[PDB]
Amino acid sequence: TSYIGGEGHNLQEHSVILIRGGRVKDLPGVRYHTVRGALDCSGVKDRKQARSKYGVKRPKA
Amino acid sequence: MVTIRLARHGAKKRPFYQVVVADSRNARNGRFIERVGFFNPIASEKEEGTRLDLDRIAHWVGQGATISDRVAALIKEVNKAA
Amino acid sequence: KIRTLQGRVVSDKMEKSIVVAIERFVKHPIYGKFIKRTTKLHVHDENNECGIGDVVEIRECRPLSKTKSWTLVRVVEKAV
Amino acid sequence: NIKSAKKRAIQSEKARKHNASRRSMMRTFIKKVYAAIEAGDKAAAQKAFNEMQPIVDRQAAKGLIHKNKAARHKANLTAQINKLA
Amino acid sequence: ARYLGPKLKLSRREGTDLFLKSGVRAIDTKCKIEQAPGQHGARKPRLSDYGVQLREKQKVRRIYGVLERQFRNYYKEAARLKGNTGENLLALLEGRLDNVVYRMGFGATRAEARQLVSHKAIMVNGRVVNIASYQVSPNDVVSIREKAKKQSRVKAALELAEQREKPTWLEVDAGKMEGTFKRKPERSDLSADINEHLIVELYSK
RNA sequence: UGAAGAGUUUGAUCAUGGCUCAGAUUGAACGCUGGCGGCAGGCCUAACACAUGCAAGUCGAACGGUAACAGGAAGAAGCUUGCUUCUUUGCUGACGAGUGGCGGACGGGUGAGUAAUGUCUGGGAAACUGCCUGAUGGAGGGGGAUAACUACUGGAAACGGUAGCUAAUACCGCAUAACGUCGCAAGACCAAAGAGGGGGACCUUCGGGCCUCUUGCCAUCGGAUGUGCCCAGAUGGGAUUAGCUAGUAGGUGGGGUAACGGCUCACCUAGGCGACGAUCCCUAGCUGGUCUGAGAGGAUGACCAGCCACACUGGAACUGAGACACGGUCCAGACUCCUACGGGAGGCAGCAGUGGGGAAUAUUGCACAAUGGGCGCAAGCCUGAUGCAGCCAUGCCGCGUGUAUGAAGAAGGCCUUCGGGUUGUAAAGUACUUUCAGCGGGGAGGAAGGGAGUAAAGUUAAUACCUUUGCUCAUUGACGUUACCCGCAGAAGAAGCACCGGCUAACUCCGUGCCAGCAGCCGCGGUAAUACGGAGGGUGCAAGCGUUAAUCGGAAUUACUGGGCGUAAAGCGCACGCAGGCGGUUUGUUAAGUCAGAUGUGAAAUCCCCGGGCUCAACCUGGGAACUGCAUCUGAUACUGGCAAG
Repeated sequence: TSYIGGEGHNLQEHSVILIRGGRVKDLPGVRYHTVRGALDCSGVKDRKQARSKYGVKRPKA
Repeated sequence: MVTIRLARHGAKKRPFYQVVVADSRNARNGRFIERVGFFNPIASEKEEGTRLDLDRIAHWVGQGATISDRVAALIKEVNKAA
Repeated sequence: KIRTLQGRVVSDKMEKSIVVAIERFVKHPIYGKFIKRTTKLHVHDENNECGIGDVVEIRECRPLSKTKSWTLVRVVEKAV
Repeated sequence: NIKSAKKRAIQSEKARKHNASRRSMMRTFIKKVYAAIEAGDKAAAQKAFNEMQPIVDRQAAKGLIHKNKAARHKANLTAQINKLA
Repeated sequence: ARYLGPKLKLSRREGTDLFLKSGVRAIDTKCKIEQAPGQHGARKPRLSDYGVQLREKQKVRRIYGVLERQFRNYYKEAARLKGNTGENLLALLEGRLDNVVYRMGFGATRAEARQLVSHKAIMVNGRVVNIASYQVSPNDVVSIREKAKKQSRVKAALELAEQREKPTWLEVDAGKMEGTFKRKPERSDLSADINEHLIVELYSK
C-alpha cells in the first residue's frame, strides 16, 4: 500500500505509479509514499509552494 | 623482452610519461619492474622535461633489456645536452 | 637450517611419518590476550625413531607425499 | 571467422597426424624394451635399448619429447636392465 | 558564482557596515541602517548558541562574497595548516585577489574589485589574471593593464581610498597605480571585530 | 590538529532503554530548475537474446608462383614518324589465393563459478622459460614429398573426392659430437638453413663460385623475464551442520609429468582429519585501496592498478616456448537460422548499437598524429588497445549572470494603530565595465621521428655496400575553424530551489474549519492556523536545489580502546569436574613471549608533507614521509613461559 499525498487526487485503478518509500505515520503500515508527477500520475492542481515535491512545474510567473 | 618503454599518466590533453622498465607482454599501463625517470613532453622551460637515471638504464640494457623507441631519443637528448 | 621449527610429536604410528604439533603464542589481534595457537604439521621421520611426546627439530623439504613436506634434522628430547 | 585461425587449424591437424605417428613409433621401441625386461634376457633387452636410444633421443632433440623425458626413458630402462641380470 | 547579492538588507541584518556600497553611504543617506530588513521591524533577535555563529560566519562570507562551497573549502585548507585555525581563515581570505585589489585602494567595493578582476583589468606578476579567487602570494606586484589604466574607475575610486586606512601588510604606490602585497597579513593589523572562535565551532560540529 | 548534541515514556524527575533528528559520502534515481568551461565517471538489474558494422595480423630479404595492378621488356601491328593499338614473358616494382615463419596464450571484456593449494604477507625447492642478452663452438652431404597449379570431379549447399603438378628456412634420413643426456667409469646416442646487399679482385658450366657485408640457423652454458610447484600465518555467516574419511593417510615398487608429489596402478600398513570447528549448508572473486570515524573499528571492493576465474551449458584434448585456448578443433545438449529436409551454419562476459529487464546508465564517432603492441632488415601494414571527439548537471573545481550613484523612499503590492512602515537604493533614471556565450582576425604546444643527400679513420673492396654518428635539405596532428591573445556591440543572452511552530537560520495576512490536508520527530487541522492551501516578507543553498535509497557517524546502542547482570534486560537450581584460562616465593638456566638495534621486504598509484606546472582551483606531478606488517640476524633478561633445585 502506498499513500497518494498531495493537494488533491488524480490516479485511477490501473495507472502505473512510481513507489518511493518514506513511511506514513497514521495508517497501520502505509510505508511507501507514491511519487507525484513522475510516471503516469499527474501533478497537483494550482500548487505554488514546494512545487517540486509534487508533479507541477512553474506557472509562468 | 624486457623493454624500457613509456607509460602515459597525465591528464587529458596534457600527457606525462614515466620511463618504465617492463616486459613487452604487459599493457603499457599494466605491470612493470622498475621506474627509472619520467618524461613531461610540455616545454618552454616550465621545468626539467626529463630526469632519467642513466645508471639503471645502462644496467638493464646490459642485462638484456630492449630500450624502446621514444626513450632512445630521450637518452641522448640528455647526453647531447649533457 | 631455516628456522628449525621445534615441536612435540603427537602420533608416531604411521609408517616413516610423524605428526609434530608446534605451539605458538600470538597476541589476539582485536582483544589483546596472548592466545596459544598450535600448528600441527606432518613430518617425515625416516626410521620411526621418535616416540610420542618429545621435542624435535624439523625442517622444510620438498613435498614428500600428499601433505608431507617436513623432515626433522635431530631430536633433542626423549619421549619418556 | 578469421583467416589466421582457419589456417592454423588445418596446420594443426597436419602436425597432429605427423606428431602422432612419431610418438606411436617411439612407443613401440620402448615396449620392445619392456617385452624383454619382462622376458628376463639381458642381451635382447640390451639390443632393444641400444636401438631405442636414438629414436627416443632423436625426436627429443627436435620435437615431441624434450631432453628430460628422453633422459627419463633412458635412465629408468638402464636401471631396469642393470637389475635384470 | 556571485549571485547579484543581497543589497543592503544584507548589512542591515548583521548590523555592522558590510561594504557592498561605499561612498557617502557610511552615514544613512538613504540606507536606513537597522530599521527593518523586512516584514517585522526591530523584532528582538532571540538567536540560539547556534544563531550567533551563523550570524558571524555569514558576516565573514558576506563581507567578501565567498560562498558555502568556497567558504568550506577555505575552512578545510585553513584547518589543515599549522597554527590558529581562525587566523588561517582570515589570512587566506585576505590573500584573495578580489580582496587585495580592494585593499590596494583600487575600486570602491569588493564587487567592483570582483568585476575589475574578472574584466582582465588587474594583472599580477606581469601576466593577466581574471580569477577572483587567486590567492595572492606575498611579494607579488599587482597592477592594472594598459587598456584599463585610465578606463573609468581607478582614477576616482583610488581617490576614495586615501581617507580610508592604509592596510599595513601591503604598500600602495598610488601615484604609479601598481601595488605590492609585501608580506602575510596578521590578525592584529587586520583590525576587524570578527570573532574567529565562533566560526571555527560552527564548522567543527 | 584530535572527540558537541537534540527531541521523545511522567502531574511532574532521577535513571534505564529503544526510536527519531542534526554531519559526511554515493557508479545513485526521481521532482522543480538551468548559463559556461575544466578534470573525472557513466547497465549496480537478465553471465538474458543478440540484428549490423568494426575488435588480428604481418613478412615476396623462405619458396612455388601471377589472380589481378602497375613498371615495363620483347614482339605483331596504328603510323599515332616514332609516337601507341595489341600478343606473350613474372623479366621488374609489387601482389590475390597456396605452402612457410612468427603473432592469434598478449592486448580488450565480465565477475558466473570459487569459502579455498583462490587472494595477501613471508619463506622454499624438485622446474621449464618463444622473443632479448654474454660466452663457446658448429653451420658438410642426401632423400622422398604435398598443398599451389592442371584436368576430371560428387554434393542444393556446407563441403569434397580422382588423376597428374610442384618447390622451399616445409618434412625426413646420413656424416655429424661435447662444455650435452644415459652411465660408477668405459662406452652409447643425439642436431642444423639459408637468405639477401655490393661485387673491390678473380673465376664462372657465366648458374654462381669465391672475398666480403648484413641477418638468420643448430648445440651447450649462464643472464634476465615470465610461468609451474611447495610450506606457514591471515583471509565470511551458520554447531538449529559433530562427526568426516578407503586412493582415504603412509610405505614399498612400477608407470606418469618440464618438475616433487596418490599424480595413477599392484601390494602392504590402518591410518588421517575434527572443539585451536573437520564435514555439511548459505553467501562471496581477492588485494592495494574507498567511504566513515578523534581513533580503534565499521561498511565496502564501480573507477585506476596486481592476482584469479570464465568465454552459449557440459566433456575432452590437439598445436605450440607457453592454452585445455573470447573472435581455434572434435564431441555432446539447449537453442537461432539455411536447408533442396537429405543436411549445415552461429555464439557481443570485445567496441558501437538492438530487443528485453530495470527507478536507472551514453555514439551502429575520428585517427592510428602520440603511447604501446603484433609481423618486417626497413619503409610499412594491423590495432573498437590508445589518443581524442559526441551524449548525459552524474560528481568535483573555477567563473558568469553586471558595477557604481541614486528618493523624499518612484509607483504598484503586503499589511497597517492607517500613522506609515515594508518590499527598498531595490526600481527607473543617472556614469561606467565587457569576463563567459556571439561575431572577426591573430594562434602555440602535444613531433620525437622517418625520407633524400652529405664524412667516416668504422667494415672489408681502398672507396663498394652496410653501420652509427655529424652535417644539409625537404616532410609527418585525429583532436582541431586547439588552448591562448587581440578588435566590435551593449548591460546587452544567463536564477532557481527548498524552507520559515521546536529540534534549526527565518513570520505576518487571508481562505479553510478534524474537512481538505501536512508530517523526520514532537505534533498540527473542530471557529486566526507563525504547523494545512494562497499572498507578502525573511532565511539557507546556489546551476543548482529538494525527496527517496545506501553506508558510517552520532550509537559508550556488541562497550578492545569503551557497558552491564539486588529491584530497570541479564548470576545456570546446586554441585563435581576433563579440556581450557589464571597462578605464592628464592636461586640457577634458557631466551620462546617481551624489549632494543640491524638487514631485507612491505608494487605503482592512492593518504599526508615541502614543492612544481596548468591565469586559480579541481587536476597533473617531483622528492620525502608514511605502508602502524612479515621474515631473518645480533644484543638485553626486568616481567611472562620452559627446564632444575629448593
